[PDB]
Amino acid sequence: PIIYLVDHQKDARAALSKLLSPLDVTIQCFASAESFMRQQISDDAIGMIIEAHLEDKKDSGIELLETLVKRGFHLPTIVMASSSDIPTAVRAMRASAADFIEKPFIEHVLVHDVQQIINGAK
Amino acid sequence: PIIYLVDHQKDARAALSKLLSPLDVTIQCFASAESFMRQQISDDAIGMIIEAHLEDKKDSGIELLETLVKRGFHLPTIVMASSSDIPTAVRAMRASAADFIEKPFIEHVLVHDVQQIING
Amino acid sequence: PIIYLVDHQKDARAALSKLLSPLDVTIQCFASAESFMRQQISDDAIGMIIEAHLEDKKDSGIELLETLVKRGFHLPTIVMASSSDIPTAVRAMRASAADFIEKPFIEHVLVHDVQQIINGAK
Repeated sequence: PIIYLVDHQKDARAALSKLLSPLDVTIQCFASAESFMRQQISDDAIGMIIEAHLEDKKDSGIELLETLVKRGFHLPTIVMASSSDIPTAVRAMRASAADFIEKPFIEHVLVHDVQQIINGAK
Repeated sequence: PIIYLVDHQKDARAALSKLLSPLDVTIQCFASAESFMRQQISDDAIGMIIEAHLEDKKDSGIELLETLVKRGFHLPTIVMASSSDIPTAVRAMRASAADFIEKPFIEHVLVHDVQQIING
Repeated sequence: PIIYLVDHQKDARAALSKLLSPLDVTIQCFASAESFMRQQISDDAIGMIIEAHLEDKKDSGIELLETLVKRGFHLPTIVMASSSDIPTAVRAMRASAADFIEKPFIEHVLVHDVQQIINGAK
């Protein structure tokens, strides 16, 4: 079981990976939408975590989600942002995000959201 | 033509530079206000883009603009900020900024302001 | 006199120590709560400066303060945080923080806070 994390913040990829390692899943990370788009989506992928504003480009992470959904890829996605206004949250939900989490986040919220994806997958 | 970019975030400098590359302009970066004050403003320079809170010191980017204005240097300046309250935006405008852009930013908004400086 | 600084951001630690160095106090830094909890609190320590969201984990720095308070340790503490809400600020004040400073911060605000700790310690 693989969950792709797309976030341009090095510390975030590090911190998030550590927090979720003791969960039954592999966290494969990407520093940008461009980098992730070169990735052959694995059949073992069950979910995704995406920073809403990749590289400080407002809503670029959500656009990535919208693009993937448009291309038929339907993986439960958790959208996260350390900066967010109401329209961004709404756009995220309309883009089918399973949840939108503001950062700094509460670890149990994230852990719970991921476990749910893990369980719903099996 | 040159546009000075003063932002303490390395990755940010790179991204903004890359984004503005296709435009008829060269971006010269500086990681801090002091680093910039060690600079004799060139005659080929037509504008600036400054992070409002350099090194987490609130409004320091705007104070740089304010001081530059007092020093006679007048270049259309785009002030950008991720963290921002109303007083900061108002200060930037009072400091003569051509625009105040919140980050995360909308790509074409920055591109448009820069092009407007180029055309000017 | 020593003032402990706990902040996961390498750049912040350097910038804050530089800014405060001129004052009559020595700043000793820590990259994490875990690392600080290993430190034997010196008798010369007169205060602390703690990032509220250590390693992106919401309120983890405030949690640290709460733990110190429960251990009978009472050193005037300045909690600092970027991107925070009311509850976080309220939680830090309840944890007995001497002050709560939003970042980006106004330089003299932090300096005056520290100067105050120095004067009240002698």
